Amino acid sequence: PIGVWSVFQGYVTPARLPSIQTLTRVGAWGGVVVVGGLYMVQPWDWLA
Amino acid sequence: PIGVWSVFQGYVTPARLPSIQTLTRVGAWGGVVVVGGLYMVQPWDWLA
Amino acid sequence: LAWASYPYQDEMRVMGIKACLMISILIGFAAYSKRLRWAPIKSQRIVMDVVN
Amino acid sequence: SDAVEVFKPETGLTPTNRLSMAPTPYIKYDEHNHKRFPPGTEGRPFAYFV
Amino acid sequence: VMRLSEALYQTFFKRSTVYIPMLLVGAYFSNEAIDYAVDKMWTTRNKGKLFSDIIAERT
Amino acid sequence: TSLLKQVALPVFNSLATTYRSVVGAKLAKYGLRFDDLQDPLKDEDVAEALRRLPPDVVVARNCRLRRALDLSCKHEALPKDLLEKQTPELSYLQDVLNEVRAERRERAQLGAPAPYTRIYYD
Amino acid sequence: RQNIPLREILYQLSPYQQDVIRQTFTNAPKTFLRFFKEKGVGLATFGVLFFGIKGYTEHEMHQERLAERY
Amino acid sequence: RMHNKIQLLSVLNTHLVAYPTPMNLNYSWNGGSLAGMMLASQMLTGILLAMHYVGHVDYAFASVQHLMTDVPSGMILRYAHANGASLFFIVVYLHVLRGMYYGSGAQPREIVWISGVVILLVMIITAFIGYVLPWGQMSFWGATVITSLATAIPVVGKHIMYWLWGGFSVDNPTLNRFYSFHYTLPFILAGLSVFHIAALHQYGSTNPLGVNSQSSLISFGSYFGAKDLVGALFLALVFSILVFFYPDLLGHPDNLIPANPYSTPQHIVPEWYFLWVYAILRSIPNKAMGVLAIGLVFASLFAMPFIGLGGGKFRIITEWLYWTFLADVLLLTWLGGNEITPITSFVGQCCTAYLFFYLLVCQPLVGYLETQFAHG
Amino acid sequence: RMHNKIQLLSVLNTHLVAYPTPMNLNYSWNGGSLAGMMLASQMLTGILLAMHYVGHVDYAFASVQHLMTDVPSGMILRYAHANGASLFFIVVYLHVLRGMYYGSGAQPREIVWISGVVILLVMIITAFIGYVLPWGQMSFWGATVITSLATAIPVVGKHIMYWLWGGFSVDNPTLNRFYSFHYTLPFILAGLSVFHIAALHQYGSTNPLGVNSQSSLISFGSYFGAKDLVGALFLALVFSILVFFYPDLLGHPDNLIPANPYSTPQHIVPEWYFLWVYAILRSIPNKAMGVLAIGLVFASLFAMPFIGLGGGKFRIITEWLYWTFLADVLLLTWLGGNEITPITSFVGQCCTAYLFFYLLVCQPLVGYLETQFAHG
Ligand code: HEM
Ligand code: HEM
Ligand code: HEM
Ligand code: HEM
Repeated sequence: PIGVWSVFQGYVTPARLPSIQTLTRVGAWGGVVVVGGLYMVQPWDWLA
Repeated sequence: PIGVWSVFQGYVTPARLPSIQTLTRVGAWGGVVVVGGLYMVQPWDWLA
Repeated sequence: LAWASYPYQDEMRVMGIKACLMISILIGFAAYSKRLRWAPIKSQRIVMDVVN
Repeated sequence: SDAVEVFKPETGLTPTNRLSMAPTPYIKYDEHNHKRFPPGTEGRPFAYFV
Repeated sequence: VMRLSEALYQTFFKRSTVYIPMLLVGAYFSNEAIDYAVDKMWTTRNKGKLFSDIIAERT
Repeated sequence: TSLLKQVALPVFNSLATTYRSVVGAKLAKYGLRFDDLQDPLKDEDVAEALRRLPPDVVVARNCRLRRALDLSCKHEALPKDLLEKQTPELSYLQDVLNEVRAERRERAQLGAPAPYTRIYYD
Repeated sequence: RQNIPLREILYQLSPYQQDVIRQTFTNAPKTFLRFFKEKGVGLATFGVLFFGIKGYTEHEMHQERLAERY
Repeated sequence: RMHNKIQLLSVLNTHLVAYPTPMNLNYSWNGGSLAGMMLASQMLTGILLAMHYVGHVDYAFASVQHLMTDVPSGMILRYAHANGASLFFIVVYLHVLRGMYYGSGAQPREIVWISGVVILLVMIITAFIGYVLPWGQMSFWGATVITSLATAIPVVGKHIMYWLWGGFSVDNPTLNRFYSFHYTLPFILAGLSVFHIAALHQYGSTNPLGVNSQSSLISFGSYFGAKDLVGALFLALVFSILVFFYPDLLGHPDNLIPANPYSTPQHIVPEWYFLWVYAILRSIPNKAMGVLAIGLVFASLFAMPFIGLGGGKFRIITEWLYWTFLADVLLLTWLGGNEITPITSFVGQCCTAYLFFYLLVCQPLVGYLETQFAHG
Repeated sequence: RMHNKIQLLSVLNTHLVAYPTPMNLNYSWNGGSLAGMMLASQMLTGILLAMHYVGHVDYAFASVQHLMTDVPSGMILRYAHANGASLFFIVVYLHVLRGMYYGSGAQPREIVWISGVVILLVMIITAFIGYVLPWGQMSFWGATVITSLATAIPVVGKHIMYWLWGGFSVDNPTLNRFYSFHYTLPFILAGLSVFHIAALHQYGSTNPLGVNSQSSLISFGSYFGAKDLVGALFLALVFSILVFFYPDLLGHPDNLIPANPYSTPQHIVPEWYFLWVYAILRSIPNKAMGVLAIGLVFASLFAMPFIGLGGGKFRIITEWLYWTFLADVLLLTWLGGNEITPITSFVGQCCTAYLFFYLLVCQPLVGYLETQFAHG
């Protein structure tokens, strides 16, 4: 009863969902993994 | 400490030592080890 | 023949120089971060009623 | 609640009881290993840069 | 006494997602500087003994 | 034999006093006593003797151990005015511990065990 | 978790309100001398025993080699 | 709160993050983390080397050479493995000497000392069978000399020797089974280390003062992680120097000759960390008595938490005798590397007798006298 | 109590002797102990096997033959290790199907299910790279076909492929690294098994009734030791039949031919326990889409505790649908051993579509309908 049971019962409202700021702060981790992979591999001037 | 500190503190007495009947019945396990080794190796001419 | 026994001695020594320099700098940085964490404990004040 | 019924201290002018009733603002730390900065030193610490 | 600046704190230090890419570019440049210094010292000390010195000598 | 020990006992006493002088010089810088060097985890009789004590004696022993451990962390010794007041040989535990060990020796001659075990955790 | 009866006042300062490694240069010669004062007897008896027995053994080995000569 | 919801977070938090630890621990309490790190290093570099080694008597030496020259980073891995074994033994020996100095095996930590002695025996066997894998002259002839000690056991000695060899001599089946046993025993070492560490967490560590420390405990993760990092970096410096500048310093030149069963070297010696056991064995002119003496050394090591009295700084007579014991074991290390000679035989016999005297006579009796001096 | 004074005896007592277990567990709760017994058997037989196997091309086939005909009890060891993989997969598959039938992964046992899925993935990788080791035609060509499927990821394709191979084709470096990886992975299996069992003990097991069983719990060590012994004896009977009477029944005859990189066999099929994934891959006419579907199956397996509603009996619609799912999986297992034919391609596509339909549509929606019918 964690997962689809939470949304079938009506426990996932517009509230209790993450805000736009929370999703942006989590979404800012996308650049970190890209920069880390480019740091690890170093394909310099490989962008087309 | 429990090994030699107990002998030096006077905690090991004849009344606290195991009995001679206990030492006989515990020491009877020596024949079990001998017959177990003879069963494992079977290094005999004993069967005749 | 000395080259034949150790064909990569020059490369090993260059890597060893870089490694020794890097680890020697990192020893100072780690000592700094160790002493920063332990500073509230090394300078704490304990006052008690015991004199002995 | 009262401290005599909750903390239940000993009675007397012991060194701990004096600081319990009136703590002093002139706290002395040990300075054999680290010397303190002047009190009230503001700003984000330089240790992040290090 | 010495103290990190507030405006420099608010830019490169307050968020980890900004701190980590700065850390990686600083790591890249530090490795480049250490490589340069070690290679320059080694080539200066052992001048005339390397294989490239013989090859450039034969030009 | 009898007076063998009779004479061999003052030499033991002299060596014991020299030993206690040296160790008490070592102990006094940490503010410790000779009875603080006994661990309830290391000996179950010491653990039994420590719960037979009044609470203020136990509070003082814990305070002395805390001060010594703080001094050991700081790589320091006591200051001179505190160091001159230290009494490393003022016993608080030896009478109770001697009684506990005598009781255990008495129970063992009749085949009885001690009415306590080691400190077991978890 | 092992209640300990104790009466104290404890004070602690922030690690960003004191220095980190500056006192390490002042205390370094004193700590060196204190270390050798504390461990002087054990290191000396170790050195005396090890190097004396090694030197005696090497000397007698050299005498043994010389005794085999013609 | 978040670690209260998952078991694996809770166990890790309790035993790594918020574990109470005495605040006055010095740098002699870093040998355990360093030994664990060296075990992890040995396992990683060995797993990486196993992808290029061939356990056959026709290809073992040649694959070692090919890994040295042709495999990218293969020389770093091979030298790292061979010198990490020596640094592993250095760290473990210093850890054991710390325990001997402070008397750390005493109650309630008998299980910790016993699991430690078990770990050390497994470590010795692991290193010995790993040294045979390059199949050089020392690798062959040391395995020949040491596994020939089984014939000291009467009646069934040669049968056990031939069963361990797989034949009438050290040959290819010996190398193959040694490779399998050598791959296997480090995982038993990892399990034994996990058990050994979980035994210590029942009561905690002892402190340099030798007193009860339950009044002054701090969290392990915040404080002793950095203190362990400092020692790990000092170990990494020595590791880098040994790998890159002096790679064959702690080795033997005869192990670079391929194995020849028809021509023995003039001086068969082990690695340095087995030299004290070898000196104990060589000092006694009887093979059975030498094997018995080694077994009695390890029995005395097992019996330390029950016969040993006497600990750290405040117990001064045993503290002084510790340095005599240390000089004795280093003299045993030096004597193993030297040839058989009447004076070396005599000095080795005296040194073995002093080791037994210290282990079985000084530790109970002098410990009891100093307990009577201090608290009688 | 004697077990209350040593911490090893306390843990062993708590988790193997006095552990409270529901008293109405039937014989379909013996899958886990059988899987652990098979893991231990595989580890023992393999460690014995590695003392006679040489992990090099031009020696591997001959070393397996020397093991089979010249090593005493070597044929028993090889056939036991070969058929034990099949029995291990039989037992683990029946265990997973039990968990699918009863809804065993639901709250609060989601960690148990997830660690099981991780164990299954490691088992698959271990069995595949161990199948490469004898170096026959099936070994070489299966390793070629599977590892040359990384050319479906765009751009970073053949780079990963050539780094896996250590070259440009499957050759001696691939075999040599596969030996090390295969030796190493079962210890990770044993550690993951210990973690998996420890995760179950937090909440205990479910029962065939599917109700709370806290009122009726009995000791494990007396009642469920003999019950596990009975099933272990049945498994030993099947194992002995497979080893001694039909040793090559489950195999492929082409793996008794030495590997030839220039000649390929007519039909390249894996072992039987890999056949359902092979049928899913081979049914879809696109390599990247086949790899995506294979990944999606395991993703839906991981997501099962959070999307799957519905258990054993008293939930009868999902109970009936389980048998269609079992028929679908067995059909996919049968289709993987056939040739590529338009009717078999169509049937395999329909079976893959129904597998995804059951895993992602039936389990949440039909389960929610059952809950609304029963308690709505
Ligand atoms: C899973 C763990 C390990 C694996 C797979 C492994 C594997 C190997 C292999 C394949 C070799 C032969 C290659 C060579 O000679 O350079 C070797 C050598 C050796 N290993 Fe390890 N090893 C492991 C752990 C250990 C440990 C824990 C020790 C502890 C002392 C150790 C000590 C040695 C020694 C002394 C050698 C001989 C090195 C030489 O003189 O060339 N190994 N190991
Ligand atoms: C692979 C080998 C080993 C590992 C990973 C290991 C690990 C550890 C660790 C992490 C500690 C806690 C802190 C410390 O004292 O460093 C410890 C303590 C201890 N170890 Fe080791 N150890 C190993 C071998 C040994 C051996 C060979 C012995 C003795 C023969 C031993 C005896 C002890 C003792 C008695 C303690 C408790 C000391 C104290 O807390 O005062 N260990 N071990
Ligand atoms: C080598 C592999 C495995 C071993 C040794 C193992 C072991 C066990 C054992 C001993 C139990 C308790 C007794 C039993 O219910 O059988 C158990 C329960 C369980 N296992 Fe496994 N298992 C393995 C693989 C798996 C896999 C592959 C899965 C799922 C994909 C899984 C999921 C579960 C679940 C959900 C339970 C709880 C069942 C219930 O209580 O209703 N296990 N496992
Ligand atoms: C420490 C554990 C293990 C070791 C040392 C080991 C060792 C070996 C060795 C040396 C071989 C090649 C010799 C031969 O094929 O006869 C082999 C083959 C194989 N291994 Fe194991 N193994 C282990 C565990 C496992 C496990 C857990 C599985 C399955 C999940 C497995 C599956 C296989 C298979 C299927 C083969 C092919 C056998 C054949 O067809 O001849 N192994 N293994």
